Amino acid sequence: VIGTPWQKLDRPVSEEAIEGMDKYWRVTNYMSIGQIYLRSNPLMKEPFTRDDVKHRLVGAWGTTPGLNFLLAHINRLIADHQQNTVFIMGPGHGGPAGTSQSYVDGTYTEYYPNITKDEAGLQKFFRQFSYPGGIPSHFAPETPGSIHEGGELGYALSHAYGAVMNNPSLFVPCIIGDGEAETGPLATGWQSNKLVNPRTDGIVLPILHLNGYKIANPTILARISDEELHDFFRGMGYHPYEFVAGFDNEDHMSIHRRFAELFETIFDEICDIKAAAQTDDMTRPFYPMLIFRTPKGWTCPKFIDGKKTEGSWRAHQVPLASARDTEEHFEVLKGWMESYKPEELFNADGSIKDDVTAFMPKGELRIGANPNANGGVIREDLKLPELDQYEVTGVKEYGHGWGQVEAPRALGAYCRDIIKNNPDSFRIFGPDETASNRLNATYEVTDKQWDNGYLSGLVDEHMAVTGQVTEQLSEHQCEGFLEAYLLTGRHGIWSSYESFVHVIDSMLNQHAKWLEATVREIPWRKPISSVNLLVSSHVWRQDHNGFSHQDPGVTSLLINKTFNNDHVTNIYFATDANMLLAISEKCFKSTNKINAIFAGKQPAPTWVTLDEARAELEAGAAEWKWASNAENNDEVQVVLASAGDVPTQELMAASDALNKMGIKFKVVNVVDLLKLQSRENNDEALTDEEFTELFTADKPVLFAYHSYAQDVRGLIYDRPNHDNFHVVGYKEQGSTTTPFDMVRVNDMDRYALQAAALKLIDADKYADKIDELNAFRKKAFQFAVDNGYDIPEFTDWVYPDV
Amino acid sequence: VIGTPWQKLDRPVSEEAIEGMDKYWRVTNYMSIGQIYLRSNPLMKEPFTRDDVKHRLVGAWGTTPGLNFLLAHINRLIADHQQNTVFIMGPGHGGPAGTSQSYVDGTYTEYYPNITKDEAGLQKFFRQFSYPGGIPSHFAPETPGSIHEGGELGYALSHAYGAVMNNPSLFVPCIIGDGEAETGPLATGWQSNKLVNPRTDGIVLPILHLNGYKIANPTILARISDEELHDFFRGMGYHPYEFVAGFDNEDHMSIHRRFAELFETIFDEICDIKAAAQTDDMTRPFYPMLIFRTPKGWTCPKFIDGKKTEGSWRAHQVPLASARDTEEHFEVLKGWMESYKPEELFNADGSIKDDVTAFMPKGELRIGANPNANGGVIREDLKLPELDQYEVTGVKEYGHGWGQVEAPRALGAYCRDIIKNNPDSFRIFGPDETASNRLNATYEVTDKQWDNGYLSGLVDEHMAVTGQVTEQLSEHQCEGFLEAYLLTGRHGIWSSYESFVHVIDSMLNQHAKWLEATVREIPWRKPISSVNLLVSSHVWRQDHNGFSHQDPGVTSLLINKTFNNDHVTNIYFATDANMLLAISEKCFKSTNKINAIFAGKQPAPTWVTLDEARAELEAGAAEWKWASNAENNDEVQVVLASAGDVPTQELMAASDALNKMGIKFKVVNVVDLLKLQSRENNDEALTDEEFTELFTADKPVLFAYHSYAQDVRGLIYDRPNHDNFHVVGYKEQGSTTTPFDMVRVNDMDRYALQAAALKLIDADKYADKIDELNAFRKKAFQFAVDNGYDIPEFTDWVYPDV
Ligand SMILES: CC1=C(CCOP(=O)(O)OP(=O)(O)O)S[C@@H]2Nc3nc(C)ncc3CN12
Ligand SMILES: CC1=C(CCOP(=O)(O)OP(=O)(O)O)S[C@@H]2Nc3nc(C)ncc3CN12
Ligand SMILES: [Mg+2]
Ligand SMILES: [Mg+2]
Ligand code: NA
Repeated sequence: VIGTPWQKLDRPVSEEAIEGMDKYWRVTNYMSIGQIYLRSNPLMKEPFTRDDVKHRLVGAWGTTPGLNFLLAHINRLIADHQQNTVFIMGPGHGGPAGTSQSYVDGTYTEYYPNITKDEAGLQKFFRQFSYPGGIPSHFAPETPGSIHEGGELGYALSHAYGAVMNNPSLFVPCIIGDGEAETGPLATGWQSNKLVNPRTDGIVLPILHLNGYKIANPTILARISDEELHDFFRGMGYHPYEFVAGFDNEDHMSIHRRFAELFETIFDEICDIKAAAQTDDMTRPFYPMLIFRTPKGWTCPKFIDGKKTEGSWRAHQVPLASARDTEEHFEVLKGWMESYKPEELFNADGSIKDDVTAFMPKGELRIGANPNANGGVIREDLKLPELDQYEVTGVKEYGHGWGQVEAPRALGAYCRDIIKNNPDSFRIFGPDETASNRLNATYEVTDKQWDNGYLSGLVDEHMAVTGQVTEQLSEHQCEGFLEAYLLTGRHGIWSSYESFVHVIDSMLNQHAKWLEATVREIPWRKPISSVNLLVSSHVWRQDHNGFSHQDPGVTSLLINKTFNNDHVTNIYFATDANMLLAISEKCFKSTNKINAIFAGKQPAPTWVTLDEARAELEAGAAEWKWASNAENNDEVQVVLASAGDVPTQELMAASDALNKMGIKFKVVNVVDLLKLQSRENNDEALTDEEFTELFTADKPVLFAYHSYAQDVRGLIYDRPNHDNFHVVGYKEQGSTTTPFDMVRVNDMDRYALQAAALKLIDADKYADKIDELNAFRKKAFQFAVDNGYDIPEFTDWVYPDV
Repeated sequence: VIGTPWQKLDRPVSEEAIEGMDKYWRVTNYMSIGQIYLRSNPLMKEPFTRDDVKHRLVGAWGTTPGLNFLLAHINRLIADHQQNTVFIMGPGHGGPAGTSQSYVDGTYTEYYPNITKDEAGLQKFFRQFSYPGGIPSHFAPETPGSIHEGGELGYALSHAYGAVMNNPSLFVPCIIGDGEAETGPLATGWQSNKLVNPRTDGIVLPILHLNGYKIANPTILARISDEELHDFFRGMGYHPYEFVAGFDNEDHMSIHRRFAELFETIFDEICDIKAAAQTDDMTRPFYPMLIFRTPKGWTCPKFIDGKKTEGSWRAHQVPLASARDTEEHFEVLKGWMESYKPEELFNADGSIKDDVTAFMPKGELRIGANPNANGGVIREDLKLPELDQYEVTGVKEYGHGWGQVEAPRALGAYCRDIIKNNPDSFRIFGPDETASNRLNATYEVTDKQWDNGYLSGLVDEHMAVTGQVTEQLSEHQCEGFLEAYLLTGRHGIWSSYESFVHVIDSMLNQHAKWLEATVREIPWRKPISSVNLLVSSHVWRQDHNGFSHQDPGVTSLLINKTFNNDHVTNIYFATDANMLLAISEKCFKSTNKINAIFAGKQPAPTWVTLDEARAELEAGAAEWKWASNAENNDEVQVVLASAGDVPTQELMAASDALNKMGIKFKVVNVVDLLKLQSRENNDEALTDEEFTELFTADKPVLFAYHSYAQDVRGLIYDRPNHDNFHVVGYKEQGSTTTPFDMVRVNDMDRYALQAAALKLIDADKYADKIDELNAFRKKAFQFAVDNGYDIPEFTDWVYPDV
């Protein structure tokens, strides 16, 4: 247990805590300005001149003094209440507030020994911010205390609420920009309070940083009436509190006392809610939220060159753009830095004075030190059930190609038992698709958690105020809740219809960026569990839907995060349920990855046994010798290769026909896509020798790919024999139609694959056969048109091994 | 002018209109069930049996009777008030309500002559829905009345509000699913009422289709208290009205009278607001919105197999999944279809009776016929200013490589004058980035439109309650408002920082899908203006930002919509401002496209004159002969090729050095990326002959690409000499750093490009030179580290022609 969770003080905040908060605010404003502006002379020692100012002034001031003020108060709260706390910096361009917080709390020097608590360390700290060879401008993963960089705005609330799930002792004050709140993902994130339980989860306090402006405009929420703003937050299930300061001549000490009193009222309300939830965990409370209204750039010069800067969008980026080049800007910068009276805040040796930090929390309660902000320190391996009990044994009993299994059902049973063995640290998220994607065996041991109204057992089923599945119709929610659940040390999986994965392409990009930086150069940030995403209801089988819903292209996006041997991104094609089991076990063991797991949920053949799946997954791509009819690679006339359940089924059927014609070939299945890249691009890929062994040195390769052919063409560009691959993929063709028609119109159907193999082998010799196969495709299409279902010869085919 | 906009009735709805609405509701419910279930015998003529039921039951019933009810009432309103109206079907899986609406209003038979108003046309209409060779399951672009297919939920409100901008006579009732409202994009779409003006724009009525459920769960908004739900809509600037029906034994005629009375109250309020706005167009009104609470699947069987179906998520998809296979399901289907009493709704010849449609609107007021729902019928070409006045003449006066122009400033001046010439039909959207991306010359002739609070001219600048620029910090808003502005026949452009384009990858995918279907097989849906997106503040120059903000990967996504010679997607690299002018003119003339226009906003050289830019754009890729030093392709030792402003600058500098060494080369710039694809993949690309002429038959090609090398490798896979291309692109390397460092770490800097050229030519001979160039790169990096700015020899280089 960290600290003493949810304790009230029952005494006023001390005057000494008020004095310390004002010193914190002054010193963190001072050092945030130092980071932006100063390449040397951090204490302004004689002579202090333009030569001390950076040549490239970069970073963001406007949000920063508001964050510094909130961080003083959150620090005071954590210390007084001993409260286990992670904050979220929504406006992550306020990085200098977050580096300052860590430098003050002592974690910065602990993690970065060269940046010492003295004049020399302070000079280094100022120069390195947003500087070549230095540190980022945003609240990046290399900053102690961050689980959210906040460069791409919108995810602050989903990360806050995912952090508190199954984390009943954790408090997350979530600082949200008022520009940020105009984003879609932020706007829906407020609604998460219907999906958490006040007894079994922790508590988020949203704090709207209502500073009136974004970069070049006021914000929507800052200019609507007070009555609408309060109605809005009350309508989303919060009790809104509002603080206003900095717009008149109120002295700063008065402001601190008034805020501390308010923040104690609010925290008391949170403690009452946590106490009450021990007895009534079914009534959803109105959680407090805070409207924090202060002038953007607070405490900077009110006017610069005749233009209003404090209290304006003009304070957003870097005021005094001429601070190095003109004596006029320089003198303004000088008076601004001096207004914080740094001579009272630092000792002559440049260390921050003891009376600046005596109010601060200590040890693992520090923001920079709490292990929830470095969740791989808390993470334990899952207790995984044995895989063999889930195996589809039909392949071993009856033959390759057996049965009509819906592949994700096996992963559902596996997930069910993972939750049973790990009952508060593995969650399933889904955008109203968990049952649709066949993972609902999990409901045998837990419920979908819903903390909103119930009506009747005639409609409410597998649903309770606490449980380990969470659904909301928002991919942004599911992805953000999961990412934070992982970043604070837990585990899970979510599922999505494949084309809708693209709604969160940019969140996958941010998490891939977080992982890249981390595996490269942040070794104190320990490994977290992987994002595991079941990508199902795919392009080939969108029975109730249609053309608009056919887009397997997240493959292509994930290919753009496969560099530098980071190994943070995997693309897997689950050929069948036994392969899906073997991929899932590997994903659930893995850390510091995004794993995209492609699987079909439609009834489909099972091709491999579980032992075969384990070996083939490790290699990445495998010959299926039992399906090849060639003696060796020299006797091969064509390599039949596929990735994805549906291209594999069609390729297999083509192989059966090609065999019956006397054509010699081998069959190769590809599961771990990026293992096709060359070793130069991927030091864990197939060597050239292993790749030639599979694909031959010089025979044609027909490659039936689940997604856009582009992906495979680009990946194998420097591979031996790549000129001989003919890659058939989805090509933006389809409608709402039968299964045969969907493959037919992308030349993916067995008949067209058989034809393409023949064309690659001898187009002249097989001209007539190719015509007949293309006419069979029309006849099968006409059959579907006339009769309402596909031709039996197509649907009823079973591989001859069965 | 269409109809008589914003007129009140001042009399009760007639009883005859009530009778007609109930008949409409009954006949559209009946035909929606016919579309889902019946392959023949649409009037249930003796014998009606299981053999008439479809073999594959696909589609969505739950939303549909609620849409059918609203469409009866919206139709009655349009007819009585003569009101110019487009609706949005948020729950676009309710396609059968939308096809039914068009069949009833007569547009369906007008657009599709084979689907006649009689028993034979009705049989065809039922069979074709979601059927091979037939029509989509959703409200697709092939349905008269659709501007929004609603398969990927979330964009209903942004499309509604973009439809009404500059459209003061248009009314848009926007039907929003209650599941849909849990999405991010929908949640922020409510806030659009702060960005429209009640005098110069039209009016959206949001109607929340609060049917209590999504696919397998209740919805958040349906289970919160009434008091929170109303506070929520009042807090977002609406006057909420609520209707509840279908949960008790109230007779349907009573329900229609009560709704018609309510909808007249609401429309009266909208007319009052429109009248008042003629005098006070500065006060933002509280626009009505409607909470419509009715049982999901309303009028279907209450229980099926002992399970509650009406009023449940169980009604979402297809009830009676056994209707063809069991007599038990069949008898339930039969009694359900009969409950609507089709014998009163159709004549013996199968035509819909006259008394079913006498209340309906006629002519261009019909939902299916209104030209706002087929905006290419209304669209006129822009009155474009002459391009030559914007030209950067420095190239002609002083030489190739001249000056320090910020390229988008020229497009800003061009846009300024387009707005001047087209003052109510060309809009600019931006996510708080219009000024940042340098398009703010537009503010010389218009303002950012903001219909929310003002404070002071010290902060409010270039901002008014009416204007042709709209900004909100949401890419989903900017993209959705623009798409609808185009779909209703107007024009525009938006700009985004490049990495944030990925927030709306999936909206680009939906609009590309809409365009693909349309150019292929919907010739009555006339061409609309293109989506034009200025992609700027790119990967190479993110001065205040950092690693997290470096992702030019929308290229790769757009490559997945380049099929079938649809020609709906363009990727352009603006080499400089004159090229940006020539690309922009082409984009602003073009129709039925998405145009991604890549340009740097940092000060940069200008390479080509405007005449050169016009020719080179047309070809797609061009030798720059004035920069090549080789006599002919046989004397070329390496082809220096680039796409993007920054790779071009670095390649050019490399060319200067290579020339000074005595190396023979040619320079080729690539603007229209997809013109690199082969003719087999793109019938408008360079022929093989033109491609070899540029890139040689067999010399090495060093290709410096703005984005991920993967894209170019895949595109040129079947091109002559492709094995000799070495593509250098962004490779996930960077930090917050100087301009030289960002190119350096992706091997994109001039020194590394010069080295790579030497390596391709003779790695042994040039081993030492390559070492020296790689050491210069370290020295330049160390200089940046020590000094705070890049080495003068890097920054001060100008191409020798200047
Ligand atoms: C407009 C924009 C920003 C303004 C945010 O203003 P605010 O939130 O009120 O913060 P503050 O405390 O400074 O006043 S930072 C941002 N990061 C972004 N993210 C996305 C998703 N799209 C665009 C940008 C561009 N950038
Ligand atoms: C859950 C989901 C749907 C339920 C929508 O329920 P509702 O809106 O209450 O409609 P109704 O009137 O039927 O009750 S349709 C949908 N389309 C989707 N779009 C996206 C962005 N992600 C997932 C899906 C999956 N699909
Ligand atoms: Mg702000
Ligand atoms: Mg619903
Ligand atoms: Na090749």
